Amino acid sequence: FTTVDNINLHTQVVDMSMTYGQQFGPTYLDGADVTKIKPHNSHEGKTFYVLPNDDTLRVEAFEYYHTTDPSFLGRYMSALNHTKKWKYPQVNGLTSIKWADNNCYLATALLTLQQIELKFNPPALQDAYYRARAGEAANFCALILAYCNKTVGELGDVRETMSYLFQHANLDSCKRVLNVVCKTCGQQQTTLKGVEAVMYMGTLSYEQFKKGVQIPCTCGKQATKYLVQQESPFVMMSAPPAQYELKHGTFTCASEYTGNYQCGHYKHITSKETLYCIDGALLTKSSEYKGPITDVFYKENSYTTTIK
Ligand SMILES: Nc1ccc2cc3ccc(N)cc3nc2c1
Ligand SMILES: Nc1ccc2cc3ccc(N)cc3nc2c1
Ligand SMILES: Nc1ccc2cc3ccc(N)cc3nc2c1
Ligand SMILES: [Zn+2]
Repeated sequence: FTTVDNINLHTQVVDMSMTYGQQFGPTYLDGADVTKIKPHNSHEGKTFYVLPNDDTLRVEAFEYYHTTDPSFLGRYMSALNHTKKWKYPQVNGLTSIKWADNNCYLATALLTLQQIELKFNPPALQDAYYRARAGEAANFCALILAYCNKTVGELGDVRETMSYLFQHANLDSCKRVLNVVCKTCGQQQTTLKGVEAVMYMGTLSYEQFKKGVQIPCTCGKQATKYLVQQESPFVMMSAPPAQYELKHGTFTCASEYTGNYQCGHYKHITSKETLYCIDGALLTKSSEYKGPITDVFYKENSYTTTIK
C-alpha cells in the first residue's frame, strides 16, 4: 500500500507488474528514497510513503503532522534516512543519542523532553515521542528536524528547537503574570498565556526572577521585572551561555554549551541523587557543577508571589 502517515494505507499500488520507474510521485520504502527505481519482486505488500499530492492525502497528512507545507514530508524522509542510522542508548533510563552530525542539540532536546510535562498536538509527534521515550527515537528526531526546518548535520540551538516544538504542544492553560516597577513611571503589569508564559530569555535563575531582575524601562531608565504569578507544569529560563553553578535539587535539568559560534558543543545536565552530565552516549556524575549554561528547566505547578 501507499501512505503519508502509516496509519492510513491506500493500495493504489502496481503490486504485480509496474516497471515505469516509480511513477507514483516521489516514493520511499522504509525511508530510503526509491523514486527513481522499478519494483523488486519481494515488494508486493510492503508499505511505501509518497508525497501528499491529491486532495485526499493532503488532508490526512495535515491531520497527522499539523502542516500542509509540501516540502515537509520530503524533508522528513530525507532526515529519517540518516537518523535511522544513529544509535540511541538509554542513559540512566533516558533515551539519548550517540554523537553524529552535530546532533548534540537534538540529544539535549530529546533528553529534556523526557523530563518535562508536555502533550504534543500533532498525532505524529505523540506517536514518535512515545517510541523515542521507549528507546527507538529515529522518527522523533527526523520529525523534529522537519518541524524546525533544519537538515541533518546543520548546527542547532536548543532554545530555538524547544521553541518550535512548543508551538505544537498544548500549553494554553499556561499563564504568567509579571510586574515591572519603574521609579518614575510606576508599575506595569503583564499577563502572558501559552508558549511565552513558559519561556524567559535573559536570566537562568528562577529564584532571581521571583526576587526581581533589573531591566531597562521603556523610558530608558532603571526598572525591576518580577514574577507575580506562574501556572504551568514547568518553566524554561535561558540566557547567552555563561559560567553558572547548578546546585542539586534546585532545577530539573539544564543545557550547557561550550565552544563558540562556528564550533561548539551542547551537553545536558540533570539533578537527581547526584548531578548527571549526559553528553550523547557518555555519562558522568559529580556533586558540584559549574560550567557555561544556556538553558535551565524547572518543575512548576502554580506559584504566586508574596511581594506587597
Ligand atoms: N548554544 C548557544 C550558543 C551561543 C548563544 C548566544 C546567544 C546570544 C544571545 C541570545 N539571546 C541567545 C544566545 N544563545 C546562544 C546559544
Ligand atoms: N549551536 C549553536 C551555535 C552557536 C549559536 C549562536 C547563537 C547566537 C544567538 C542566538 N540567539 C542563538 C545562538 N545559538 C547558537 C547555537
Ligand atoms: N570546547 C569544545 C568545542 C567544540 C567541540 C565539538 C565537539 C563535537 C563532538 C563532541 N562529541 C564533542 C565536542 N566537544 C567540543 C568542545
Ligand atoms: Zn520609566
